[PDB]
Amino acid sequence: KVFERCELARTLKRLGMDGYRGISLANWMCLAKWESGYNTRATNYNAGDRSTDYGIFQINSRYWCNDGKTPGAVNACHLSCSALLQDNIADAVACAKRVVRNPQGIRAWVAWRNRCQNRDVRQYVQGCGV
Ligand code: NA
Repeated sequence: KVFERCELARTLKRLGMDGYRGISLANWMCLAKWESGYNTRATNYNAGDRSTDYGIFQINSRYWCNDGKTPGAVNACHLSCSALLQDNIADAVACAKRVVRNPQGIRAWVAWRNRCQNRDVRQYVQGCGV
């Protein structure tokens, strides 16, 4: 499913993301936007380390979910990577929350640093009723 901007903003708000570990909803929106264009079925294979990024937040199989094909990988979110390809993003949100409960927080995603950090992210939630 490819979410419409405001549709997604309310979806994430209902899932408890607004301000989770100090991260505003607009930051999460900016993240999903740059990671997958709000597409829950987005995948990216990394030939170098044989891992794959899954879903709306492009969560990596080396550490966060199990796909059975990433050498020596772990499953910190205790989910099949398939759960990160569902139209319903509840599991993806639970996993993204797990990801930010680590040392770097939202900085865990390089894309956030490149296109969201120290930039205007309010635009992502404007007019969404959140
Ligand atoms: Na894994």
